[PDB]
Amino acid sequence: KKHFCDIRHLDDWAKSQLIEMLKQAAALVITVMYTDGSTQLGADQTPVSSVRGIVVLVKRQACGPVLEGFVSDDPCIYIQIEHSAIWDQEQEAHQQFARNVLFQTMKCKCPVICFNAKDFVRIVLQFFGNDGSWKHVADFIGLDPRIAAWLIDPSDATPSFEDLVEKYCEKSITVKVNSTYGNSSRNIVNQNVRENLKTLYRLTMDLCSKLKDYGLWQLFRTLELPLIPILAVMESHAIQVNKEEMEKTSALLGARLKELEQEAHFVAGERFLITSNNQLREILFGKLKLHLLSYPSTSEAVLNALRDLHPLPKIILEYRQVHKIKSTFVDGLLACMKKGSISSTWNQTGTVTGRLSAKHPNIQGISKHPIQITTPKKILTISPRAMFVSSKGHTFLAADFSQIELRILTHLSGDPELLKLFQESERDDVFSTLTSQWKDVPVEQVTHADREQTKKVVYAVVYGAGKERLAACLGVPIQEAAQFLESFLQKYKKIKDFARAAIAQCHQTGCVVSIMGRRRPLPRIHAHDQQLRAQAERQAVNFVVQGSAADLCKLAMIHVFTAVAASHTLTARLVAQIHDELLFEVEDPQIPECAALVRRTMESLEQVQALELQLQVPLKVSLSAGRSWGHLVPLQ
DNA sequence: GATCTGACGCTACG
DNA sequence: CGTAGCGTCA
Ligand code: NA
Repeated sequence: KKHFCDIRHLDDWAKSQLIEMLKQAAALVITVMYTDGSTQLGADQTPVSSVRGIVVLVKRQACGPVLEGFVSDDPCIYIQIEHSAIWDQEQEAHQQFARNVLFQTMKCKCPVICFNAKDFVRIVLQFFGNDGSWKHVADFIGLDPRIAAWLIDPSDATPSFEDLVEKYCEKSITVKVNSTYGNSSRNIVNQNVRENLKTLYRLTMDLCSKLKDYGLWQLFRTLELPLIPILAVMESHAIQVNKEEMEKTSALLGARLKELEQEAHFVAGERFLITSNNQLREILFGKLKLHLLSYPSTSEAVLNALRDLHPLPKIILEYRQVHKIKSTFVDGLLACMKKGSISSTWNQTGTVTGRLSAKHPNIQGISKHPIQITTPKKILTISPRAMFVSSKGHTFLAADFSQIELRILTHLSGDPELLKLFQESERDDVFSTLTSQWKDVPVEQVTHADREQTKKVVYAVVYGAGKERLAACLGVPIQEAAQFLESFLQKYKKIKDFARAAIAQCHQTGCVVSIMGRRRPLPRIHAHDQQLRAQAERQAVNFVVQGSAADLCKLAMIHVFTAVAASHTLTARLVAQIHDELLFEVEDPQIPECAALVRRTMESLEQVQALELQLQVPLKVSLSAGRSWGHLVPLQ
């Protein structure tokens, strides 16, 4: 009533007073209101409606009486986002004051609490439009209770606001988040918005307290929170793709698919669903009985084992590959398109490993290596990453963390031989020197295939699981791969020692911790079932490495983003992050100056205090550049 | 009839 | 190990 005001209808003196209130505010509590009107506080993942406006609660306390006279205390202000039916000058004015207020929200010195902060920051960033760049939201820090709850319990599915209230909030606080226009009135909706914003503040404070109790607070403030505006920028941008070339490629792969289907039907001597694993299993073992020769599944390991026994496995392999490419990396990528470009949706709450996840399309899972197709009705090379092209004039600048998992494992284990390997620098093709040291065969004899074996051999180690894939990915029988693994294991003892320490810690504390303090509770480490316990054990050792590497990647992301954020020259925009790799879109003449800053910043992550972290191994960064994500020539 | 849906296989990425 | 996404089938 007097607690809720549309800022468009304020008198100008009241507008100025409002700006000053925002500057002097103790805290700001924010939520997005949709056209329902519902909020982020209600229960939907998708609100199935457009953003209408933004509601901000301005808290004068977290000293003395205050009478503004144009509002009560503490007031809720409403900022219209959604465009009117007709654009005119008054809309321009409204937009001007709105932009001023929202920016005041972005740069204010008080705590800002928002349930989903990335959404808010994205909305605001798009609302600025031409009046603002991505660097305006760069310094924003929202307090996101969902990210807090995630840091505490990363396993649990992403809870609603109400769930978080019933869980971390004490006590007997009941909220009504489900009001909309038409199930209720405007006054009910608004009243509930105000009350629930207060509750949201309370909850956020409690969750901060908990984060301090579990020792997650420094991680929260410094890693997760500053990452929020960075995801919003990436979602606001778009990467241009080629619709035509993709349609052609789609048609071609369709043709080849038809060919392989006909072949498969021919050599199995029956007509069966080519995309059915059940039928293929029945065929492979049911009839041909290839397993008795020299039921098991249809996985690539099995099929690579049988490749010499019969034609069908090789056919199924090629078909599976081509079908994957066409279907996910061409046809599915066209469905994500808007206006000739695509933009992935990022999720910070996605994993238990602390890694980011991406959607629509999944840009982290796009095949790195191009494939070859025996063109049906010349050879044909197909690179899905070549479909991603930079704007003009602009060019992609990639920064990779070289052997990051291996270096993390070296740090954690402290193995003398690996540490000796990395601290002679660069002398890279580190996997070659590793092959030589491991296999005791001197350096030159080491070939590219041995480098590959070494890398596969490593990754299989760091990640695990293991004998089976290693074999499938390496192109060698399972037993040979397992032998390689065991050799590698007794060559470096401190790795087994490290895993053993990690499992012991997991049994002791009931949960395992990464480098920067990210925690992975694993209650099944205390389980009586042996496969569950052994699973938990397998999960801990993985979480240490994967979690640590995720921490480092996020940290690099933040530091580079911040470095470019304050530069009066560089316009370089962070486009994507695929795990170990950062993908930037940089204006051409800025390439040399930008690559320098990126390299220098990421390599400076070896020692960053606080965080406490210091590394026993230096971080080598590999820079690349090119007009297409598919073709990137090495740089420097 | 005709679609649809939850549960599982497979394997790209790291 | 653990993400997304595309595919069956009862
Ligand atoms: Na008006």
